[PDB]
Amino acid sequence: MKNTELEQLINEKLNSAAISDYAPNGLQVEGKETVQKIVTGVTASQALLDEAVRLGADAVIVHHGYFWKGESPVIRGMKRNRLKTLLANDINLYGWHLPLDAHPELGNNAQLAALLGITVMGEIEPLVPWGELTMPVPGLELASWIEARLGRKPLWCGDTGPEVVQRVAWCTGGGQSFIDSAARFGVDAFITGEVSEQTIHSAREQGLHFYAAGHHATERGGIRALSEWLNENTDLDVTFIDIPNPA
Amino acid sequence: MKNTELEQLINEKLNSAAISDYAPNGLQVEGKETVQKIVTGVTASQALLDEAVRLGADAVIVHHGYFWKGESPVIRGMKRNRLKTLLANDINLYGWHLPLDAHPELGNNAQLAALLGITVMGEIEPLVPWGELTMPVPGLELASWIEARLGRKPLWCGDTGPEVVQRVAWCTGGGQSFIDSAARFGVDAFITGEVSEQTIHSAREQGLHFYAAGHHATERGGIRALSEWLNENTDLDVTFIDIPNPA
Amino acid sequence: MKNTELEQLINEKLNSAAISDYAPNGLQVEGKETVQKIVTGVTASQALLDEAVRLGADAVIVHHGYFWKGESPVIRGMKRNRLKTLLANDINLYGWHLPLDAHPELGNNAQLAALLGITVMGEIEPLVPWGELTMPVPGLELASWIEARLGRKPLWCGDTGPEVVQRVAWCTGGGQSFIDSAARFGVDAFITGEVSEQTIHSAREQGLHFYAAGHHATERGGIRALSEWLNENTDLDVTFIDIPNPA
Amino acid sequence: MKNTELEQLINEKLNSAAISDYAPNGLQVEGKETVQKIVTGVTASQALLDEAVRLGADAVIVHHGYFWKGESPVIRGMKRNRLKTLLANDINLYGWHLPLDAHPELGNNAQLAALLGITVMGEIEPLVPWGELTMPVPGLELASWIEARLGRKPLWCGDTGPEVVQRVAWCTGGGQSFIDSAARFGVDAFITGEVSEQTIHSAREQGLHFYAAGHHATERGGIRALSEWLNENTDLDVTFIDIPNPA
Amino acid sequence: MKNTELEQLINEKLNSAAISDYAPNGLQVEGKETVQKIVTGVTASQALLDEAVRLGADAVIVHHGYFWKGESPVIRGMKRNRLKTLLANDINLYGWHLPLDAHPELGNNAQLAALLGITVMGEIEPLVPWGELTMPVPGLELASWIEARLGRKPLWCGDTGPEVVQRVAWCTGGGQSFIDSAARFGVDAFITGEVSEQTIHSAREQGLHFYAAGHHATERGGIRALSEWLNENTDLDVTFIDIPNPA
Amino acid sequence: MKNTELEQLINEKLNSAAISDYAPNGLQVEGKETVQKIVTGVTASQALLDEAVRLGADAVIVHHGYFWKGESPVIRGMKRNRLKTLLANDINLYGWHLPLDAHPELGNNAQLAALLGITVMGEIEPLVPWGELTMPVPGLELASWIEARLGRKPLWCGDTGPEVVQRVAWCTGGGQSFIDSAARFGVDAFITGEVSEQTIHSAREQGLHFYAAGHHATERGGIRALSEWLNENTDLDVTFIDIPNPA
Ligand SMILES: [Mg+2]
Ligand SMILES: [Mg+2]
Ligand SMILES: [Mg+2]
Ligand SMILES: [Mg+2]
Ligand SMILES: [Mg+2]
Ligand SMILES: [Mg+2]
Ligand SMILES: [Mg+2]
Ligand SMILES: [Mg+2]
Ligand SMILES: [Mg+2]
Ligand SMILES: [Mg+2]
Ligand SMILES: [Mg+2]
Repeated sequence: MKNTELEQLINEKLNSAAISDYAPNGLQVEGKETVQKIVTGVTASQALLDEAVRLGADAVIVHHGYFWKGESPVIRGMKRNRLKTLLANDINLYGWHLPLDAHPELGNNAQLAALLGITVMGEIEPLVPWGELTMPVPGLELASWIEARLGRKPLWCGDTGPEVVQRVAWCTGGGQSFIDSAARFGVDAFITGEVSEQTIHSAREQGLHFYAAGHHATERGGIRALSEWLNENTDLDVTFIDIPNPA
Repeated sequence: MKNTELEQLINEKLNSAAISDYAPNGLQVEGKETVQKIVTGVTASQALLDEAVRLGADAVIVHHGYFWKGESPVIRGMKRNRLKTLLANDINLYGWHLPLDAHPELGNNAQLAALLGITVMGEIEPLVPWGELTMPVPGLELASWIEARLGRKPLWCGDTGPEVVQRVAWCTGGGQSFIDSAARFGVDAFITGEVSEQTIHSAREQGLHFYAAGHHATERGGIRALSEWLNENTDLDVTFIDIPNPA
Repeated sequence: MKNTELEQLINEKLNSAAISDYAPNGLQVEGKETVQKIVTGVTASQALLDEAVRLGADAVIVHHGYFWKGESPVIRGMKRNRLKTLLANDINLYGWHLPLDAHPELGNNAQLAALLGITVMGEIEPLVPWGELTMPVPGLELASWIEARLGRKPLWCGDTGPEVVQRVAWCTGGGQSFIDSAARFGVDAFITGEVSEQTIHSAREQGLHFYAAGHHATERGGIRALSEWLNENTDLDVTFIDIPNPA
Repeated sequence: MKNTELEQLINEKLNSAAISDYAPNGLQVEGKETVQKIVTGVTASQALLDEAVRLGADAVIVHHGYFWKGESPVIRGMKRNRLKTLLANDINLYGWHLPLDAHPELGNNAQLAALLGITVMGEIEPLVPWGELTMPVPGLELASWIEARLGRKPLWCGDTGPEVVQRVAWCTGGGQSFIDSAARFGVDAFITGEVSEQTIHSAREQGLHFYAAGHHATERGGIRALSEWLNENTDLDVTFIDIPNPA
Repeated sequence: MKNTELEQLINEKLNSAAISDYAPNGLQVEGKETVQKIVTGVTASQALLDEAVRLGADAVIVHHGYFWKGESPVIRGMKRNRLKTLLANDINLYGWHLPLDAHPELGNNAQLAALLGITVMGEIEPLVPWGELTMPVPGLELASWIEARLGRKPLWCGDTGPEVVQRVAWCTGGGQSFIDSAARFGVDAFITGEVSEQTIHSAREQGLHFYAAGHHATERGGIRALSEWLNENTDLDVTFIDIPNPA
Repeated sequence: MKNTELEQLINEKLNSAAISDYAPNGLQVEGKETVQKIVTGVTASQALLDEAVRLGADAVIVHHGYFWKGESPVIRGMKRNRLKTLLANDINLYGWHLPLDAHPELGNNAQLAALLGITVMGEIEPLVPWGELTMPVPGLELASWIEARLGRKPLWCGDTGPEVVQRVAWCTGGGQSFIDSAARFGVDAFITGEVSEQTIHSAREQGLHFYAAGHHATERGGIRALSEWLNENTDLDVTFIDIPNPA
């Protein structure tokens, strides 16, 4: 496949062109024209890049690439190491940020719901679906469940959360700021990846169970999902590598 | 003391005028004129408020108040309950954000340094001081040190940091975004309150020990220090109340 | 350093040659001659092996390697996957079994003692040290201490143990069979890693507190200290990786 | 019945003499010639023995008796108390080990298959049957079924096992070393009583669900079934006593 | 000692005369005047009486004797066999009920707290002391702790109890009716011997852990302690005998 | 149906006013007048009440209601929660105690006998029927059969009962005090729900097999049968709900 054909293929599968974002979606750094072996992971860290070079990948696809709004375009320190590892080896880098969080099937938000056992039912706002657990359980049990399914112990705050959690809303990664919107919609628990100082007061004062189950942990689902989608719908050789990040 | 007097007293001790901020610094909600019993804390949470009410406080002073830039001005949910507890009881709410982060004597950044045994020596950027531990220790020992001093286990990332940590930079609260700037300046360790997904790659790729010691935990120092200053320089009856927040 | 050189350095520090074993101690699978980066772990599993590859290790060092007496020589299944990862990448695999259980300073046994707060005072038999807890406590209290220090709830049988445990014998890993020898010597508790059906009768009928604290959990001690020893005594770059194992 | 007659009766029903074992099968300790009341249990522990004395038994029959190969012959400590209790009271001790594991009808392996709802279909190796659950289920439901049926929560490692378990191999007691042969055979799960450190690597790297269901827990079926068969086929009064053992 | 002397001596030690009871406390069935050898136990069942005869005792002392309020006076069945064994052999039968449950030193309630490691701190109601575990633990562990100290697995209902148990109330024997009084006083656990249908709802709806640890299991303590007290304070020969009872 | 009419219908089918009881039989807490949907169960616990609320029930009928003789009338803790749920939602509570144990067709005693396979042949006293198993069996087998039909392992004491059980007497619930009455009449076994310390002695000394099969497990039959009887003879929608209770 040509690198530009692959950009167009996933752009169309994820209705990318239609979504405003904090960074460029699609081909971020151009490499050789022909793409046959693909390495993907949550973030284009130096460590993922090093696996793509070790594996002889032609392209790398991630949910967090470079060139974020507000960033300095200067190329030094980390940025110089990353771009040189890509450019010298002719590796194509693609990033799909909000389109891969939102897709109904392959997105981070839909995959978390499948992994945690939540029946999606509607959407509170663009990146915040809500639904119900198919097996309603107490706040403590839900924490252990999230810990067993993502393999990471979440920050659980449920000082004033309901006795049993049924209705839930969530947003993967750094979606702590949607907690009020979810509490205002009416839920039993709100789940996200990161947490901030104010997030705790929102859970306490609004009567809900809150979980920060990890930015990286809650965001392996979509890129892994898109990687499967590529292996089943093309002849590409796509390998998804989960490189652990505590955050 | 009069409410407007107290405002001008603390505004001048913290050179507040000369500091751009994300929210109004000073008297945020006007209550009775005469102030004598003051309750303070890290954030004007409903819980700190109900303590002010139980203690028959005339004013509450915090580091995190209301009216953050970009916030919806409508008064509903939590803002209604909070503002009603203050206006109905004639309690003055005062808040100081960045000026209480930076003051060289009473600020959260100077009080963390005192607490962890760091000799301040310069400033990399306005909210980010640098200095040297008085007793250099290996990354593991500094993590245990931070946890004993703050009473909270920090997230520590030292995959690629020096054998012994001597030079340190820091920013209390959510200053994770200052990590690359500390890296370019040159430090063995960077400490702040919260953590983001990109912060972990900044720690590994630039070879430094990183600690996320908690937003609330790294921010009890300054408003506690200011409360002492008030009890020591005025006849005001000030009680600092620490309400645990895991974030 | 030269792979054969690193083999002689550790053999001599651990007095390996003078100790008969169930498997070869030293370089078990040869790789590239020049070793500078090493990854270590309790067991040369496929998981550790994959982390060694990913981090560009030239050698892997473990407490449990391959070629155990009685095992079939044929290379198939897990053996084939494991040997290939090592051989295709020129990675040296070394292992030290009994020699790393027993070394007075760096061994598994002496390191468990320091972690648990036991003053070593002697040995009942070659892999069975004896000593006393610096702070004597009841059986139940000791169970929570071992759980807190090792990060794993131990199986505790104390149906007939003394009211306070002071004198203790122990043997990391699969040493449940040394319990009768410990009882005849005279101790209040026996601690090991695994448990067997007969172990519980031994505990009960001989009046001691028995603890099965984890084969893996009790054997991260030696390999991690041996890794600290190499970083402090050579210029090799050694990283210990703990890959959790329930047993 | 005459003590030696009962020996011969059970030796024949179980085809004992044709199975090489690690300890003597049959009458291990002679007692009064005339047998009428018999107490049975998993292991000839001091507790079962004291029970047989209290009930006035003339014999005891167990799965685990004495005299294992390589054990010291000397009679001291536990052996002295156990042998004294039997000899002073003229109580006959019988033990059948591998024969009582294997009998197609009354054996521990067949009894466990019946308890867990597994249709026996063949034999992988002598002590390791295989079959299919009459009701296939995911690995978590099976952990719960085993825990419900055995009365003990098993250790369940299934991080890489199939979504639904149907084909199963098992060996009661200490059969962990048989897991690799079951993998080669091709099964979705392997169940045994104990666990060892290498067993967890075998489950993960070969993709199967593994369960250490308890050594004593998985071995009550056989001696209990034998006890039932004697009450149905002789005029003997045989009682089975389950004396709890968590291993 | 004269039988009437021994009665007077235990009455005063236990402050018996000043306690209303459901049966006569003291000498219930008179026998020979001179008492030298005494056998004791929880209940004057036929099995106990029979040991008294075999052992040639002059007297038997229990916690549960005869003549309970409400009982038929007619002497037939069990009562005839029991009374014949005592009268024909001239054996004295003494029984102390509530006095032996309540004595602060020798009573069933004080002996259970010492067996279980509880520091007695006061009394909720006449037969229900309250106290704190010197080693607080979760409800599951306390269950295992009760099992091991008593030698019998208790029924543990802890669906809604606290995460850690510290304050506890108890009443040996059939004291399940006191669970609501304990819940009203404020406790993390209530322990007794028997259980009733309603006892479970009290536990669940009042948020405490409940344990039915055995009527007989929890009442060996008092009569055994009075037995050691007689042996230490007189020249009598008293043997306490535990005859197992499941309830 | 009108609430006072339903009361009447069941009072007459169970000949209730004729039976004197420990609590009022019939409508115990009046609710809305029109009843159409009804939830039933063994005891009016908070848990059944909350189900009745979830399900929109107009009435709840149980075997155990409130207002037992001797109980305090005050409404607090548990009674307040329960009564508030009923009264605030206008749910009628009806309860029938002894008339629901005794009815020849629908009662707990007759329904247990149909379940267990016993032909009822007459009665010893009011709540204690007697009969014979259609298939006589040893007491061990009877234990296993009771466990299979009721779903709970019973306590079986058969130390001294007949080799085979044929004639049986039984009382569901707390009927242990009837065991001496069954023995004098002449039976092989006596079956009830709960057990008490003295019941074990009655069993041993009177030579009968005794089974405590569970107060809750033996009392589902009646209210379940009454609920079917209401669905078949009225237009009411009745749902019997089993809320497990181990006692
Ligand atoms: Mg995202
Ligand atoms: Mg801040
Ligand atoms: Mg700040
Ligand atoms: Mg080992
Ligand atoms: Mg070892
Ligand atoms: Mg075995
Ligand atoms: Mg076996
Ligand atoms: Mg009693
Ligand atoms: Mg009592
Ligand atoms: Mg009843
Ligand atoms: Mg009843």
